[PDB]
Amino acid sequence: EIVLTQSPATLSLSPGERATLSCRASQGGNSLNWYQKRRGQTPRLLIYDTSRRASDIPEKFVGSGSGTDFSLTITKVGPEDFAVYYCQQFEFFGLGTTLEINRTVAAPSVFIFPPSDEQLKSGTASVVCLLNNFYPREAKVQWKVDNALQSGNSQESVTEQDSKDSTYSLSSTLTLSKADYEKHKVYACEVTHQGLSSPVTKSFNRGEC
Amino acid sequence: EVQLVESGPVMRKPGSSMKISCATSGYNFRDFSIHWVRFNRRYGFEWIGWIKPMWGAVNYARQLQGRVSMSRLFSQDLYYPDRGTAYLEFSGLTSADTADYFCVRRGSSCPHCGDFHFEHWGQGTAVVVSAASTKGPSVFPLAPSSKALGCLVKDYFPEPVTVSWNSGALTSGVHTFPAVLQSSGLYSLSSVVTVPSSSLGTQTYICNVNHKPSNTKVDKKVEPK
Amino acid sequence: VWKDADTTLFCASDAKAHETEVHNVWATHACVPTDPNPQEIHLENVTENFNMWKNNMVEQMQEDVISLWDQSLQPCVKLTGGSVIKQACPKISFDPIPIHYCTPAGYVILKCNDKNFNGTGPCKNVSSVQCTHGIKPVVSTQLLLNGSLAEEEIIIRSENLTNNAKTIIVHLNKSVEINCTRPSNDIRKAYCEINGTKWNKVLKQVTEKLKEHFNNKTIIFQPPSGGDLEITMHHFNCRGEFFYCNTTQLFNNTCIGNMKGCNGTITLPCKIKQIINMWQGTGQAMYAPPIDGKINCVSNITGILLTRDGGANNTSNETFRPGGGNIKDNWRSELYKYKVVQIE
Ligand SMILES: *[C@@H]1O[C@H](CO)[C@@H](O)[C@H](O)[C@H]1NC(C)=O
Ligand SMILES: *[C@@H]1O[C@H](CO)[C@@H](O)[C@H](O)[C@H]1NC(C)=O
Ligand SMILES: *[C@@H]1O[C@H](CO)[C@@H](O)[C@H](O)[C@H]1NC(C)=O
Ligand SMILES: *[C@@H]1O[C@H](CO)[C@@H](O)[C@H](O)[C@H]1NC(C)=O
Ligand SMILES: *[C@@H]1O[C@H](CO)[C@@H](O)[C@H](O)[C@H]1NC(C)=O
Ligand SMILES: *[C@@H]1O[C@H](CO)[C@@H](O)[C@H](O)[C@H]1NC(C)=O
Ligand SMILES: *[C@@H]1O[C@H](CO)[C@@H](O)[C@H](O)[C@H]1NC(C)=O
Ligand SMILES: *[C@@H]1O[C@H](CO)[C@@H](O)[C@H](O)[C@H]1NC(C)=O
Ligand SMILES: *[C@@H]1O[C@H](CO)[C@@H](O)[C@H](O)[C@H]1NC(C)=O
Ligand SMILES: *[C@@H]1O[C@H](CO)[C@@H](O)[C@H](O)[C@H]1NC(C)=O
Repeated sequence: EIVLTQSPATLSLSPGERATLSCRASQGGNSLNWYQKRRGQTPRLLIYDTSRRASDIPEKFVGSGSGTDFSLTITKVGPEDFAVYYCQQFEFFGLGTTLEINRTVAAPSVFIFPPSDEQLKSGTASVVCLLNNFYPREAKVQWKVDNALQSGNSQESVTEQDSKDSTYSLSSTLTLSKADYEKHKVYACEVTHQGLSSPVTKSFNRGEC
Repeated sequence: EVQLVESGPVMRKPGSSMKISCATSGYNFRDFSIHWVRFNRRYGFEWIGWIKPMWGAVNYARQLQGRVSMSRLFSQDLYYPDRGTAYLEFSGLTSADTADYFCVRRGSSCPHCGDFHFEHWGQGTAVVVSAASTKGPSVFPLAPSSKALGCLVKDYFPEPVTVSWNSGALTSGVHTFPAVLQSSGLYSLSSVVTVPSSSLGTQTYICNVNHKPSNTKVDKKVEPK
Repeated sequence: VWKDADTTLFCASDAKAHETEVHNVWATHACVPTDPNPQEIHLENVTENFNMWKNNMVEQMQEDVISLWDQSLQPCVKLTGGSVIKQACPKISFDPIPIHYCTPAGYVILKCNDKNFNGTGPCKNVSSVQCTHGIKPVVSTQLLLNGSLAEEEIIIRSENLTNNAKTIIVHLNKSVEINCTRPSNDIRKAYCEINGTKWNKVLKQVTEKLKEHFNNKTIIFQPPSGGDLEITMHHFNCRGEFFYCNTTQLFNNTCIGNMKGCNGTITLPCKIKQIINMWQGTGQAMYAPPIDGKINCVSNITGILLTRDGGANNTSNETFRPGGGNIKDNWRSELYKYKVVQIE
């Protein structure tokens, strides 16, 4: 079979920059295809047979390559050209590459939300922490229950790129039983990030306003 | 133009089977092979197989032998012939068979180009497989601190859930996160909205969570304390 | 000096005016008599590039054999998409004759004389002729009948071997007879006798010759994954009757060489159908019941049509299943070594 590597995965393209990826296929001697896929929508073919544009496609999409390595090129990236990109060789497919809008600063802001009383009457508690923006995506959201660092009992929800301001957002939800929640008092969220001079902690005490 | 249209969303218990159709139009059904591709969520793409509707000849992927069968059917009408639907049968469903399934066809353009240049994609068919059952969500408030506000949509199945505020009057500053699959087999997501801290005693905020599979609609009002 | 070009060819044969047979009647009105003194000019110091997969000669022959079959073979009933066409269906005399294809003035057919020529590469020994050799328009699936053999060794033909959507043509350097019979007394039930000792001997070589093109790994045959009976079985026509034979035994990979006791005569379960799917791509056709007496069609197997079953072959074996389906590929089996060029 044939291996297809799409390294690297993502890069920050300022509106107007040029893209250059690498489809270092295992066994050359063949061609390659390219697909633009805005997630939630269907893939759109762009370049077929190593280097050829498909029907009704703007000439900003440029493809080339030979042997094992291949290259795609976009001239002046548009607002709807930020998506995923995949290459193929016959029955064997690639993994994909993501495009992202740049700048953006470096600092995350942090809201905290205690579980509602209505939910406690069901036997479970959900502590939701809210982050806006925060690039780079390397986060270190640490949960602290009475200064006891928590791990393995929370889950995260990240990307939702807005075309208006190129901002991010992120949720990490802590799930505990009704019992364990009332067992402790202080609940904090430790957001350690590179664009933060010092780790920001937002907290609340159980039962208070 | 050439279009490919597939059947609606599908959820199946593990061990079950599914038959997905794929209506075609805008070209001659006989002249082109139809391949089936599933957009493997966070796995990329895995090619399933093709069918040449001349004799219904098929070639199934080796890593799917004994679980997949394909067939075709030509147009019944005498006034609108040359069309036709293609079909995909999938048996013995488990966990890894949760994906978005597409019917594709090689774009009509060149001769030398091999039979794997998919220019035409169907709208797709989302397919979920678990032991969970259709359930309507509860809606708890993420109340604003007295020192943003939102709604968390928890314990529902299956996808999706759409989120709008005040019947679609407040759209700016709204952040509806993607759903997360809990260990319980049921989904959950979070939706928040940043608003002025002065309008927390004069403005009413309401989140319209919608869940069509369970035919559920909740009107929730988020307030401080 | 010449140039690769395409033009309208004309057919030539030895068809006889008194013959009531289907192919003779067509060739009478459609062809000219065979030239009694064919000449071949060997071009020295001249190489040339061929491609049997892009050959307009193929698309012309296809257009003619369709005409032949539309003129004579007429079903009692036939769908026209949403309606039916009820025509005339008398029993006919059916036995395909050799049909030469020839070039007009200003043009010449170039012939590849390289023995181990696979169909796509360049040739070293090229000659010029005016007409192709005698080619019977035998339509069939899975197996190629009454055709030409390979010059030296078994030759594997394919547009792209790494492409599973490309049908494979196995050109046999040694042919094996297939004796098909419908005895005269359940009147639909026929059979095909084949010398088993000679078949798996040839199929042994086919397996070995195929291992060269796939990194020396094991090679196993499997029954077709699906489709219409015409493609899942050995479909063909003898004496105007449509035969369908089960070829499961023909690919008994267990009995290939090894464990050693698999000799003798093998017979294939066959049936004669009156309701078929037209290879014309025109739909379904209903024919009249068979004719009385012993129907017998002793044919030669000259080639096999395979499609590589391909996916994520993590294991060390390629799976090959029989089945052509594309009758244009039947013509390429004979027209592979010819190319039409325009002179100056
Ligand atoms: C082999 O397949 C490639 C597509 O990957 C195609 O471009 C090429 O023409 C094929 N080779 C030959 C000799 O036709
Ligand atoms: C036929 O020979 C040519 C030239 O040597 C080569 O490029 C091609 O791969 C061969 N094809 C097959 C099917 O062996
Ligand atoms: C030259 O052509 C003859 C007849 O056409 C053929 O048999 C022979 O193999 C060719 N010679 C060489 C050296 O290939
Ligand atoms: C069958 O094959 C033999 C050689 O094995 C040949 O002499 C005969 O002409 C063939 N019959 C045809 C082509 O109809
Ligand atoms: C047919 O070709 C094979 C090699 O492909 C060779 O071993 C065998 O001897 C040939 N058969 C005859 C009868 O020449
Ligand atoms: C073919 O087989 C039939 C019996 O099925 C027999 O009568 C006939 O003589 C055989 N012909 C040849 C050429 O072996
Ligand atoms: C099969 O053919 C072989 C020659 O390869 C011959 O010796 C043998 O007698 C044939 N078998 C039968 C049953 O006629
Ligand atoms: C052919 O025969 C085999 C075994 O005898 C059987 O498994 C297969 O289904 C048959 N094919 C048909 C009836 O199309
Ligand atoms: C394969 O060959 C073996 C050995 O003679 C035989 O027992 C078996 O029936 C064959 N399989 C078939 C004919 O499907
Ligand atoms: C093969 O040729 C023989 C005569 O050479 C003929 O009787 C037989 O019908 C032919 N086979 C087919 C399938 O037409």
